[PDB]
Amino acid sequence: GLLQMKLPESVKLQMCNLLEYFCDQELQHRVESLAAFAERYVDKLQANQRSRTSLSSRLRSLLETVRLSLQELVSHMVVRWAQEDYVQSPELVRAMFSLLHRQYDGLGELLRALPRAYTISPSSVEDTMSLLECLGQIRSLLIVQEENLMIQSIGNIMNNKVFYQHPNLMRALGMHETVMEVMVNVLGPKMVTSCCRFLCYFCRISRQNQRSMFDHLSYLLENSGITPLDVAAASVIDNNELALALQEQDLEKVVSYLAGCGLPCGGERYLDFLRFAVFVNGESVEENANVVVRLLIRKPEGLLAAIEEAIRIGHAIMSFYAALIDLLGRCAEALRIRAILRSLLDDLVGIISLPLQIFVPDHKASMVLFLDRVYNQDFLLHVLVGFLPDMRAAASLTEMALALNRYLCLAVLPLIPLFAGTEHRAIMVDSMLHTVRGRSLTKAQRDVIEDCLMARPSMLQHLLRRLVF
Amino acid sequence: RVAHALCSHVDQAQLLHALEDAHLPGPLRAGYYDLLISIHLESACRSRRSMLSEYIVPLTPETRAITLFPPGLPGVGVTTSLRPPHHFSPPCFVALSPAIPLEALRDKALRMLGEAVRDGGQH
Amino acid sequence: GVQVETISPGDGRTFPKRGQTCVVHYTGMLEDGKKFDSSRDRNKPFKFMLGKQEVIRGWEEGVAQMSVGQRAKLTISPDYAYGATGHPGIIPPHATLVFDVELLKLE
Amino acid sequence: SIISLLDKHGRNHKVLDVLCSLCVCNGVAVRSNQDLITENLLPGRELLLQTNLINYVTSIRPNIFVGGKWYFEVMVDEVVPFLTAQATHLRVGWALTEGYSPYPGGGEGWGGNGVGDDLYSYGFDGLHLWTGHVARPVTSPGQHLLAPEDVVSCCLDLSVPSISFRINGCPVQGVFEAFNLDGLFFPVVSFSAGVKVRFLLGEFKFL
Amino acid sequence: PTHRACNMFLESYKAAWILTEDHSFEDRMIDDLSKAKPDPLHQLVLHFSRTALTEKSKLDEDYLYMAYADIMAKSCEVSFEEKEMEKQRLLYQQSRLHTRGAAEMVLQMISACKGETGAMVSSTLKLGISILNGGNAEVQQKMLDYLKDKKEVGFFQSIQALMQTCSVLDLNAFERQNKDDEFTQDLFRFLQLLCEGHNNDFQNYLRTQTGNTTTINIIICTVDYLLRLQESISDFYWYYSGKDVIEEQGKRNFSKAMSVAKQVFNSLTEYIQGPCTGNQQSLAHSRLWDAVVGFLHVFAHMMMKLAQDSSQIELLKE
Repeated sequence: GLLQMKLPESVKLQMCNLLEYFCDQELQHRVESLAAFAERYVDKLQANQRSRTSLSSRLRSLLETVRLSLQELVSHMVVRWAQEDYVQSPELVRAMFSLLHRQYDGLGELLRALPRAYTISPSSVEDTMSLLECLGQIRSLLIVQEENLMIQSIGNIMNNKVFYQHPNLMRALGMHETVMEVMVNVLGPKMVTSCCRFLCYFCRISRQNQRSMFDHLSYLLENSGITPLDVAAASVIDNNELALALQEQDLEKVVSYLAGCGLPCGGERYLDFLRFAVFVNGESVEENANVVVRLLIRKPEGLLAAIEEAIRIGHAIMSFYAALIDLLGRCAEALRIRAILRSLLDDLVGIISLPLQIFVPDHKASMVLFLDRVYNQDFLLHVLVGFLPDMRAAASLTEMALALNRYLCLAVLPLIPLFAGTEHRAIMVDSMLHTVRGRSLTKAQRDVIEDCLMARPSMLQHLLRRLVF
Repeated sequence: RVAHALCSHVDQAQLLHALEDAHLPGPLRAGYYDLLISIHLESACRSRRSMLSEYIVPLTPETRAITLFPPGLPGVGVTTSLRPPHHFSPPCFVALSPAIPLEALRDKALRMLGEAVRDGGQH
Repeated sequence: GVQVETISPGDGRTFPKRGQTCVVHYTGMLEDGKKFDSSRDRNKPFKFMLGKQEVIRGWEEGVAQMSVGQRAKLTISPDYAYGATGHPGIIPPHATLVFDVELLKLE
Repeated sequence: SIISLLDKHGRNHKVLDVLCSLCVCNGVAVRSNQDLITENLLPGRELLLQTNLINYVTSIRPNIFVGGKWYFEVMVDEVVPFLTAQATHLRVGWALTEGYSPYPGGGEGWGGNGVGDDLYSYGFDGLHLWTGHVARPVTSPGQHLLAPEDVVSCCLDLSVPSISFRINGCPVQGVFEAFNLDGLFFPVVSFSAGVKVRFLLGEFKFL
Repeated sequence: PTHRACNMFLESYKAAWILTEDHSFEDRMIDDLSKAKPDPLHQLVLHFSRTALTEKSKLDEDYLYMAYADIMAKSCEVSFEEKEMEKQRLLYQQSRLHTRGAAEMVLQMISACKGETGAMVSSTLKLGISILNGGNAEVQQKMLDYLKDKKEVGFFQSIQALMQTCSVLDLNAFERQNKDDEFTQDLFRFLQLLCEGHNNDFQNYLRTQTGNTTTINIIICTVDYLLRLQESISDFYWYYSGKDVIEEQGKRNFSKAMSVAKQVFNSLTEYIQGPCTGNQQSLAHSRLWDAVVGFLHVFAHMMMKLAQDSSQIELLKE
């Protein structure tokens, strides 16, 4: 024999490693037999599934068998190594007992082993394997020309259809964590950005992953002090359920990043996150939004002058004050502080700036939503001046022609004297003529029937006379 | 690309001759071996550690009926899982991942094992 | 420029032509005469299409001179080889290459 | 500058430990600087020690040393040129007992025959010669290497070392001249691999 | 769904139906490490100890160590004499590691934990619980000796920053959780285990840390933990009291906070429980009495709020 034969230690290392291959293989084959047991079991399950529990006893017969001279002589020989020596070389020993533990609880070892195990369809194997090789490329890059290969990986992975087809695999791979580690490593270089947009799109696909990266996001934000932030919002917006779970500290760090910026685009991005941080799929949660709102005022401490000087013409700080309004707009005992928004009507006349406005769409898209969330039919007659841009509507037939389809939404938003109303109603009848994307135009038809519900009525019947034409 | 350079400069076959004799001094040998790994084997394995760790599997017909237990052996050639093949283009000095002999080599090393065991047991 | 010289004469007839995949043994050494390659080191013959520009230019010129079964010493100029760039990690810049080629068969 | 330091200091192992330290970080590495190490080393050949291998070389001589003109015959019964990685050795030439003491276990730049200033030699492609193991490539009248055919033959005039090899009745041009007669001269035939050669002496052919 | 489903079979199989019974192995494993100068298990121990001694500023998760800490973790007149034989069987299970000097190392790792809140730390602490239970004073004294011979400073700091932080149920968390405190429990139970068997020398040494040039009173800090958890309790009152009935998960979770907090109070009880007059001085300087008031308050009302229903008293009991 060989193993039984005594030799000095340093061989012992290698030898036990040689053995680790064995145990590893046993674990592998075990997973595999488990899978065959799976495919064999699913049959009758689909039978009862279409038949619309007692059988289960038979699997019990094979269930206990799964648990397990071979492993025994290994454990024993390890003990012999540890007996007659007082060995040192901690590394050696570490391996030793690693193996030994691999011997004494292959059950639980199997358990920790399972997650990374995953079945795949035989048709799809080719693309998967290649993806594994590219993943192995990135893992080759784990230890690091710098700026291109990684991107090769990136592109290569986006090309894969498996990335849609097996999201659970992609979560199982844990690769997100890897590539993110690369990111951090860089952050301690231009390529970084596409890579980041990669990890972002990766995050996008599923909640069972969006969770995961959501767990990383503070860590990502320490990094976002330097666009990772995009990744963060991608990790948050789709799922309210962990949007609830977000730490305040994320946000304090976000505002902390809002400090000497104002001596900006990075500041408008910080705003963009917190814009995405609450409003979510539906109505912004009162949870997060409250904790946001508590701190909003704290870091800023004639802004309309900065606004209109900007409208007239650098292009950064203006869109900071423009995004900030939408930010304060989407957020909302809560009746106590929700009134403070309006104090810090904090805009008020700034609403009327929107009328002066006609770069541009950010300004309407921010302030209209600021207005609908906090704010009188006659006061609407005061508002009658978004109609400026309805005058601009025919000019499409530039940074403008294509802009109408998002203004198609912005017109619909404020559903919530008289001859002036005949006029801006006739602008809307011009939008009916535009009806004479397109389903959003049907929502504009809903804005029309809602304009009929809203409301001298007879001047509306005059705009309905031009509309009778 | 560096490794290819070394293949130019140390020669796999040279090391293959370096596998044989005891007369070759210890550490230097250790270098020739570690390099023999290094020049070639090391990368494939480098990836392979993780890949084999992954334990992912398909549904090829063997896999649905691979079975297992006797009323036990390990190094079966079934299994598969996945795990990518390692490519190796030979270092052809003409205009990555250098080639080495495969089965030849395992035969060599295995021969070294037998040589290691038949005298190592006698001590 | 190139100065290839024949070693063992072959059939003396069928020189390599366009598109042919030449099958040859050889070794590569420097102006120093230090080796940096050998087909025998891998034991496996090396095979290359002609005119594919897959080779150093001097190999493209000189091997065409070779007949079937022929052995030939190649004195290829660096300008026809890796040249002033050199071969990264292998061949130093402005080094004439010296080969001991032996064609087995045109393919 | 560091490699250059090593070249300044000759063979100091410490510098190399420095180099491997340069190569690699805490785990990661700067591949580029390493490739620079290689281009600055491996092409440079000369600074780092370097290695290869030959096949065993074995010279043969007739028993009698010479100190008139003499002539001898060496038929080539066999050549196996490319067995193993090395091209088969089979140099042939004159020599003397002090500047040529062929120990097979190495010495001189990769060989045994043709290496000495005291030895004078012949073989392979283009015929020609080796002194100092220098390959002066004097072209043959026409041509061929060494294969199991040629009756290669040699002569040497007394006093004057006007050696000139002959390829099977065809002399290999003008060759050696003017050398010391320090000790007796004798004929030599080195070889390698599975090779045989016959002496038509006691049987003359070409004189 | 076919293969899509098959993974679902994997994970289903993974669950409780396969979280098997076979866990008698550890003990015979532990004997196997101690068959046989030094013992193999002891070699494990000095191994991990070596793993501990080295600087890492933070620490390696080292799954291996937490694992063996788990392995060693496996060691658990009818009410007396049978309790006695079991008690001493446990004393053998504890002594068996006690020979190893394990405590040392565990304390070392724990000292190394510094500001960490890692899972492996839990494994360690749980190991400490595995050894210290049953009031093993001998372990406490050999530990203490290691605490004075080494005068580590940082161990107590390690406990302190943790204790300073640890975990608390708070409030908003639940508010969001509509649609680890257990570690704290475990930690401070551990701390109670430092003091059981009433080693007042050790308790005072925790109070003042005389071997070290530095000084710390851990217990002050656990009081403070009791404070903050109490303040959680209180806000739990000022929320829930207006709604009378409590739901379900808040109930059981808050109950588990009461297990924690109870455990804290218990730990204090051990802290003072002997004739430690100086610790009582410390509590003379402690803010402890408010700490009592607030429980008095919240319970004085909440128990009434829970008395509304018999479904509610399975909590009121707590």
